[PDB]
Amino acid sequence: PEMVRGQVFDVGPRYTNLSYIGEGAYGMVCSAYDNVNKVRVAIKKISPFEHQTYCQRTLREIKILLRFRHENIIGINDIIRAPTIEQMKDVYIVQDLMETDLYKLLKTQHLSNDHICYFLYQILRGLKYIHSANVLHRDLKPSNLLLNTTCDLKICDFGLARVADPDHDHTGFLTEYVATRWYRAPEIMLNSKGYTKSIDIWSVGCILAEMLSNRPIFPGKHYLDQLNHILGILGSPSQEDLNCIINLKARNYLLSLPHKNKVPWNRLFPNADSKALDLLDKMLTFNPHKRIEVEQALAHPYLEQYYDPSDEPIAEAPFKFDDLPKEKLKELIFEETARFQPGY
Ligand SMILES: Fc1ccc(-c2n[nH]cc2-c2ccnc(NC3CCCCC3)c2)cc1
Repeated sequence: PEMVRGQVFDVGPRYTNLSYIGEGAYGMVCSAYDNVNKVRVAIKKISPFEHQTYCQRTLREIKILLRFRHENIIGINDIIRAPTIEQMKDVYIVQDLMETDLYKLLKTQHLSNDHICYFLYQILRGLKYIHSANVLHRDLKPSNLLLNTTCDLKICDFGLARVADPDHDHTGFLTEYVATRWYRAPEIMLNSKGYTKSIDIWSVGCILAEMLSNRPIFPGKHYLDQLNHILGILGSPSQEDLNCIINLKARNYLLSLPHKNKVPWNRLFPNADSKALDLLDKMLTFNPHKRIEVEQALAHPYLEQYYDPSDEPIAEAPFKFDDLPKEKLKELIFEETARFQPGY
């Protein structure tokens, strides 16, 4: 068994000549040579069986990625694990090797209007498929968008993904959230559990603003600082948008704030394409009921060069699935990864 940075990485005999890439969500990532397909691949090592929540995120992600099949969503090529549940301690996930992610790219590269337009198109095309399967990603951000050498973009990390549940979205003021703060919709800090499609559209709008200036638009440092960042640009919500917030604590918090006027998008982004700013405005709409949907965003004049609904596929059926013990979860992980074992 090959060793990498002091730890075991046994993916052989199919995968050889390992190179350390870094650390993933819950393990080590290496590039390797796939001796069957004769290409270099990405291999993530995961060890989640001692913790129930790590078991839940692993199972969730494996189930979703194995059912999804889309050019703008990372696929699983192979899964390596022991032949028995008793011998299984680690799981190796094999994926296409990508050149970079949008986070790394935005830290050192200025993006042309053509690249921003193409990247946005691919994000929304991938998001249309996810949403068609009644799934919410819930953690869209530049580090969850992978890019190959020809700028093909793939959405990754479905660890926090859920089946859409708009009837059970309501919650109290200051309800704790798990997703990355800078890309959280304003309703999450007010009265939403993030169970509706509109929360992903907000994250995509944040990503678009970031592609325009190479800086997060709302880099809140904490829960309510995040809201102050949003309202400092969008301005105070209207009476109509407040009336949609029934929870007294959330509504009265917004009422207690001094009036803030809107900062025009063309002043924040003077070099941006005017059509890109019109779409940005519609994605970064405070009211989630008025926020643009994924299919309307795809049909926006900014993406006219790419828009083709016949070439923007949807899922063949909606997706359907944590209060389950880790022993049952290890067993479910073992069963989900069975198709990749030799005798299949
Ligand atoms: F910096 C990292 C480290 C790990 C990942 C990662 N976590 N889980 C899967 C991958 C992954 C998948 C496909 N290709 C890559 N390769 C490159 C992406 C970042 C730049 C060099 C490696 C990583 C991404 C960025």
